[PDB]
Amino acid sequence: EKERFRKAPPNYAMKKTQLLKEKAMAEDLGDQDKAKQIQDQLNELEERAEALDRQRTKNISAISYINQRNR
Amino acid sequence: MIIPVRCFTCGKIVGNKWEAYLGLLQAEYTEGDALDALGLKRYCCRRMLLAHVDLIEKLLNYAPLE
Amino acid sequence: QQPMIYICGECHTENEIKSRDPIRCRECGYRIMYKKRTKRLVVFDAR
Amino acid sequence: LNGLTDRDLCELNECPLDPGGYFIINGSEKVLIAQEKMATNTVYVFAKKDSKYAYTGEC
Amino acid sequence: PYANQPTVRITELTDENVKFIIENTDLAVANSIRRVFIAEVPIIAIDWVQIDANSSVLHDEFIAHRLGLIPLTSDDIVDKLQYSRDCTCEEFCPECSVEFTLDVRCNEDQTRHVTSRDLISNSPRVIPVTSRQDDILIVKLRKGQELRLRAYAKKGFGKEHAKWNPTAGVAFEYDPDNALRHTVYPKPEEWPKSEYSELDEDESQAPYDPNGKPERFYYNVESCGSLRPETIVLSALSGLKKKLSDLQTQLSHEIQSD
Amino acid sequence: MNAPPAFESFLLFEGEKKITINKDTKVPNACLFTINKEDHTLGNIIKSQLLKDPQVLFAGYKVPHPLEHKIIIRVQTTPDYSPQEAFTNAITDLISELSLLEERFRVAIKDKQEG
Ligand SMILES: [Zn+2]
Ligand SMILES: [Zn+2]
Ligand SMILES: [Zn+2]
Repeated sequence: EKERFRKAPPNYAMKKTQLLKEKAMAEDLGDQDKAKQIQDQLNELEERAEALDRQRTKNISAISYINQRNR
Repeated sequence: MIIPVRCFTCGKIVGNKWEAYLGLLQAEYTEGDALDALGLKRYCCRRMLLAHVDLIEKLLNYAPLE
Repeated sequence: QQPMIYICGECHTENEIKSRDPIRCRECGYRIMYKKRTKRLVVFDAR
Repeated sequence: LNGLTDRDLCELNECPLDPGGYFIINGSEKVLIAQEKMATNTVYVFAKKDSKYAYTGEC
Repeated sequence: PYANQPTVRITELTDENVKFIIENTDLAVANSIRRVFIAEVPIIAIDWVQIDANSSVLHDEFIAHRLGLIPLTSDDIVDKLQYSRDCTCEEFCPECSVEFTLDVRCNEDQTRHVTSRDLISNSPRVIPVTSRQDDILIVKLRKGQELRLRAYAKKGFGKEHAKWNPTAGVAFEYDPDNALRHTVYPKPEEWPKSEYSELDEDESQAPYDPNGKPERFYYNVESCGSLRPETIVLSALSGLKKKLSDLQTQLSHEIQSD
Repeated sequence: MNAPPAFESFLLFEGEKKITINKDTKVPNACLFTINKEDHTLGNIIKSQLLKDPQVLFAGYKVPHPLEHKIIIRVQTTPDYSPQEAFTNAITDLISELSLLEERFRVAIKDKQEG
């Protein structure tokens, strides 16, 4: 009942949710179900990337920039 | 894992320079020039900015919540 | 009146687990959970 | 963790630096040491002296 | 059968280090003053940290360790406070200690840089080196973590621990030209000239001098930021004088008792 | 686990004397001064100051063991000059020299600032 209304991505199960979606898409032989699962996985990946960018906007990104320019 | 507060050998504060060192290296300066631009004369204090490995970032990647 | 609060594994959500009860989170449902820091006088000497 | 980005690895309480390739039995990292032996289907002609034979064609 | 009349001359006075020269004194006195500069110099520092909630990634003791190395300015407070060991009360009294507090919790999405600026001190003059140049980075927090604690500072000297070591590095040097032959160079031409060397670029080292005592000791006391350099020198001289006075008093009592 | 604390290097323990005099028996007018909770800082200057005095025939300290905080100073003067007064005079003149050095350094500093 809690997970019914509570949306899935929050918060640490992003990787687990993506793996479950990928497994469901692989298991489902249908076309519409596979497309929907693929779209959901892509949306989850984009959301995770945006969240990481927001969190890694400073320091975590500048360090990568300095490392690449130094190499 | 994190930049120390003072140089083991000398004792000069070096903790308040890691961010400045990264900024100077990013802008245009090189290492050999940035070190003396920050004010590090003795070679004992220069290892803290050259040898130090910044592992706190990888640790922060494992955020507990959200 | 201390029900031995715990912290979930992945949810990091507080849970009240008492004796003779299964070890699971109030939501989702996992099997891993850690304890909370003691309430004692944790005093160190910056030496 | 087959071809998984470092993001998920970090989110799954793992690191991308772990070489991997080790079994997990009862929560213990088990590794298989590569044992070496004599190559099969190859003829070896030794000369054991502490015996009655001058030469031995093992295969 | 008495002491000597040393002379002093400052060559460079700044707010980070001093280069003075001491002439007409024995080597033992110079070396002793150096060792006092490093070890026996009263200064305030963090020595009692009470951590209430530390959700950071580092160890619980790591925070206390880093806080112990953060210098604290004590230009006019170290001389007033008394050693906690010799206090005549209970709990860290403000008359013999200085209280600190740190309460930071990363709420926004970006990562926090908990610097020394977060140490909110109760006293105005006892603050980390942030008056007048980044601040000493303590730890890095991420969204969801926190670091609440309060610590107290007390007076101590380097002989007890390195936290009470004001001087960064003392450059003690005497007799730049190897005149007293205290060191024998196998190949003098291969060595560079000292900064204080008066010898020309032709000759490698000054000639031998049989009847010659060490004088003209050069100093380069470099303050870490807590105490001013000249203040470090004055405190060291006063402390050494106090140690000699106490030793003399004890000796007089011992002789009288016999 | 058995590491000694850091206060046992300078702080006196209950019952331990800061200084003890002990006369030697091998030669006349020779006493060994044993100091507790001190290091080379407080013995080398005294050794040199005694060396300056011509009436002191012998003067030198040591550290019985680095981990132990203790130093023994052996002094031997001429028969008409006891070593106790020699030690007292060495300390007195050394203190005077340090005070004068402090005053000169202070005046030099105050003149250096804008002058
Ligand atoms: Zn150094
Ligand atoms: Zn659960
Ligand atoms: Zn008090």
